[PDB]
Amino acid sequence: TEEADVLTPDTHLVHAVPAADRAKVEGLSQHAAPNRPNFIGFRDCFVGLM
Amino acid sequence: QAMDSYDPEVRVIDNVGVEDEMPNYCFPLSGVQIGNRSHEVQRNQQQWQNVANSDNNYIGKGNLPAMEINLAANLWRSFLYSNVALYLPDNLKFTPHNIQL
Amino acid sequence: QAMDSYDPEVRVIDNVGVEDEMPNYCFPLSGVQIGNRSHEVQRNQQQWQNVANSDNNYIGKGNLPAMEINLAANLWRSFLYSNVALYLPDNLKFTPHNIQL
Amino acid sequence: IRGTLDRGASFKPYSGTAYNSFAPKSAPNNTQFRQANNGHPAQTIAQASY
Repeated sequence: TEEADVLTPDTHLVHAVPAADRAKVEGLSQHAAPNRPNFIGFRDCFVGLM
Repeated sequence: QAMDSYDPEVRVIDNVGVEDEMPNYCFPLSGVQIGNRSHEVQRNQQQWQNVANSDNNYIGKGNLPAMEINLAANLWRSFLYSNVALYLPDNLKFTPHNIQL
Repeated sequence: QAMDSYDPEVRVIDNVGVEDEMPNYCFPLSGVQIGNRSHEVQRNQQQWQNVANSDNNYIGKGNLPAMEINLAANLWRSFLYSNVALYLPDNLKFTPHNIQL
Repeated sequence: IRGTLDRGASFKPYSGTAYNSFAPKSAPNNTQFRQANNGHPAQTIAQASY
């Protein structure tokens, strides 16, 4: 047994069974889903940069 | 005359991720596993009297037993390993176990 | 105005094979089938004394029970049958069983 | 032009995930929940595959 710095970057809770009292048996029922893809960068022909 | 060329996606990997927002499941050829039999029984007069009208049915208390598999994911992985993994320099590979070479 | 045409891959089959070097698996919605319970017990003083601290856990001794399926293979077959098998001359077909036609 | 850019935390240049993408979106890791409270401390759900 051990403790980990567990986290979730590209995922969120799609189905959260219990609010609080979560760490209980009925909690593992929670499901996850990938976060929507979001691309970011300089516009076409750098429009607006000038 | 058929000039040589390569698949653009192979030369330069464009890992844009995988669209697997929806989970994929495989269900039994039955649509519900058979293992126990019910018994339509009437109440009142007792605790609930048998029906007698034929017995041994099949009802699954709950949802259908299914196995999950990230479809889109596999295809992506199979693509890579077959188009870039097997072509990596011999230095990154290792002879299999118990095999005359 | 939309000239008729056909899918080049249908007219002339280019069976280049299938990239299925990697096996595909579907795992239970649990990540391990539940059927037996463990029991964290202490040694010494005896053969191993119970824990008492709650009981009935779930631990699978071994790997996860999975079902295999050659993904890439299926798609290839489904493609063929649906684009060239159902279009074969009637002479190569046969009326189904017990069906008015 | 030369400089530094910070796409922020809302930057996700891809779909799906990059962490156990084959893991069922319901299957949990080695969690040691609690049995509906009472006098039942801890409870392990996992697998010994070595």
